[PDB]
Amino acid sequence: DRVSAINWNRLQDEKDAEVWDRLTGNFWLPEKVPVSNDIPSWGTLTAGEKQLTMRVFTGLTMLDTIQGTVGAVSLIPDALTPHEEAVLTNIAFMESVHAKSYSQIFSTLCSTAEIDDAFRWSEENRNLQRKAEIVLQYYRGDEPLKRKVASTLLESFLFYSGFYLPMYWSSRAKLTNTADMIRLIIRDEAVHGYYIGYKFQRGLALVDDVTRAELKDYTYELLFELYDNEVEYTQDLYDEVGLTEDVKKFLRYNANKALMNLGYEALFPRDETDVNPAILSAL
Amino acid sequence: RVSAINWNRLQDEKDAEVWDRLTGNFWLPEKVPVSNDIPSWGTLTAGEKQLTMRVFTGLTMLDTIQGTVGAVSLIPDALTPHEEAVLTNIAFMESVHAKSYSQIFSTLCSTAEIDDAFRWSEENRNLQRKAEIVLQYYRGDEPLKRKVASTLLESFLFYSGFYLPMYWSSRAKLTNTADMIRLIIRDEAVHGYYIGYKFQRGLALVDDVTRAELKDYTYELLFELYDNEVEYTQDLYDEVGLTEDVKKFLRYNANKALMNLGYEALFPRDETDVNPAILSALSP
Amino acid sequence: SLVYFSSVSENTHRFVQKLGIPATRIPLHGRIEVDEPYVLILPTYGGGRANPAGGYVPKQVIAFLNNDHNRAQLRGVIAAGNTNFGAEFCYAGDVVSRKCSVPYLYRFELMGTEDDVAAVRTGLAEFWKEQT
Ligand SMILES: Cc1cc2nc3c(=O)[nH]c(=O)nc-3n(C[C@H](O)[C@H](O)[C@H](O)COP(=O)(O)O)c2cc1C
Ligand SMILES: [Mn+2]
Ligand SMILES: [Mn+2]
Ligand SMILES: [Mn+2]
Ligand SMILES: [Mn+2]
Ligand SMILES: [O-]
Ligand SMILES: [O-]
Repeated sequence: DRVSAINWNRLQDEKDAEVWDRLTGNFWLPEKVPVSNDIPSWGTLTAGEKQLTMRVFTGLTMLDTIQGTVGAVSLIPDALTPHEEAVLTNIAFMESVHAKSYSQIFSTLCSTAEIDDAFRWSEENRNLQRKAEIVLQYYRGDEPLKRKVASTLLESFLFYSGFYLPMYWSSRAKLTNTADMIRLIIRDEAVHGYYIGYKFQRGLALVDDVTRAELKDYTYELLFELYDNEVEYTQDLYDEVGLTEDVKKFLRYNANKALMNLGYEALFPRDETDVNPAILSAL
Repeated sequence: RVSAINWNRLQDEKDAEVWDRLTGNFWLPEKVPVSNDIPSWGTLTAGEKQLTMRVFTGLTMLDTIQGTVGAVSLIPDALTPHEEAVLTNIAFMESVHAKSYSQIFSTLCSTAEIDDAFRWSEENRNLQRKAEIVLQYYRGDEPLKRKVASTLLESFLFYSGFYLPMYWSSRAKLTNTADMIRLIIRDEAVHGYYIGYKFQRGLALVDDVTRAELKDYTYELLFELYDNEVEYTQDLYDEVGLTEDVKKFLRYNANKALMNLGYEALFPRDETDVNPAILSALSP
Repeated sequence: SLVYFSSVSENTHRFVQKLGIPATRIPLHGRIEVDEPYVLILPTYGGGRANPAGGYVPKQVIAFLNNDHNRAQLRGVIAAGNTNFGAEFCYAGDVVSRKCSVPYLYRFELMGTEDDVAAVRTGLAEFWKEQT
């Protein structure tokens, strides 16, 4: 019903101010990263290596388009404090900045026909469309706690299937400026996943033991459902270049991190998350 | 289903133009040094201080409404995927606007002054009424009426309060606070144009019968919001004797809101001749 | 002994709990003093400025370490954080380690995996056995 003017001089949760300060202090635009210097590096990639990168980037763009246009805004009614709502508007905006930065890279490095083929791929790829349907279903549904689990899994897990590639190129001294751009995105996602997962835990404290158990089951069920689908998405993309086994390690590595954002203990063992150290050095 | 946004093929370059302007004008309240106004602020009457804080709190409510509810409610009615991206920026910048007022309060005012100011916004029938009106259409179903209500908010409802900081600036008082408000007005101007622009494009997709119904709606909603704002204005400005001019400013901005929606101006020039000192404060 | 700090999210607090070693917490509000030597476990918090002083150390920790009596008995620092923060990854330990004479013992993310708890227990035990 009625809305009240936001008073930032009375915070119900100091974390809202902390997250707001970090996110707004990290404000950036794609024009800030000079991707033009990557033109030589880009030309050294195979047609397939170029295609792999453009598709991975288009997949990241969709997750950003979804999270900014639907995800963050759908979290606003489930806020615990009016400042949480303000933080969410920033997330929604920065997601649009993230999605635009990929069109910036495309404009500087790729041709129009290459870009059209990349976007056409995202429309027809069943695995990419499937993971979008899964989170969108919970975003647009009800059950506020389940929505936050799906959102946290998006910020801390779904993205990193594609974040691997720009780190891979950086480890090979290729597309280094683009990697700087993507690093700015990852820095924002970390805070987004931390904040939404933090609020999820705050909401968990307000429900009964039965509901709490139902949600732990839900998180594991949705994680494996999303993971089983992500491995398909990963295989089709990285099997050509032979990176699938390592991307899968990276997937399990961040899946554990996504779980901890939701207050849950890590799930995958060390022997399944030992991603190649060259990729972590790029992080 | 959702498709990844491709900024290299815009169905409307206006989306890219507005995005560039809005993001290029990014600002935060920490950028304006309001502390320099502490001497100026101390020169105001207890009533002048209370008047200024309430007007600011009223603006804070409009921003809280427009950022958390208004802008986001426009996203499903977007014509292009880039329009949606623009709307997220508006939603965020609105939160920045509402935050900047808490910044001014923190530097100039006391805690008891701030609580009393916010308590007023809760009990004031006219402020609550204009919020109820726009929220009704924001949360409703008719998307074209939602855009009309939003434009009237961006181009009309706000300027009832924008008058005061410009008044102080014209009297060499609270000049740094005025600089903050000017940064806010810079964003509002673009918002009203953009949303009104999209309203006009949406008008082209309906039949003449619907278009006629919406023109009737716009004048009827403008009449409701204006009559409510004059009550809001009198109760606030009657003490300092500024009501007659704020009403001039109201008709001045009401015309601007109408034209943003593609409609003809309503008040004649002899009814919108606001004191030039106030108009000079709005411009560099 | 162990001295740890954790914000309201308590990712670091829950890690120290899994450790099982008795430890004292740096309160979110107010100052405290310690008697026996200790190792410090704190998370890393950038604040929009980024670019790794510059902070990264919780203000409650800065106050606790600004205490001459408390700083003197500090022996080591273990920093928590998240690798998604680029060069800022656990930089709070870099700050505490560099701005003091203590060494940088360990880094872990969020609540830490089962491997982190086993790693800190054995490492901290052999560390205390060294001081002798
Ligand atoms: C606003 C904010 C800024 C952060 N900055 C960093 C950082 O610069 N480097 C890092 O490694 N982790 C950073 N983190 C991650 C936290 O260190 C991590 O989530 C940690 O587990 C927090 O522990 P706590 O729950 O005890 O506060 C940041 C987290 C937040 C919320
Ligand atoms: Mn993103
Ligand atoms: Mn995000
Ligand atoms: Mn505004
Ligand atoms: Mn506006
Ligand atoms: O992204
Ligand atoms: O405002």
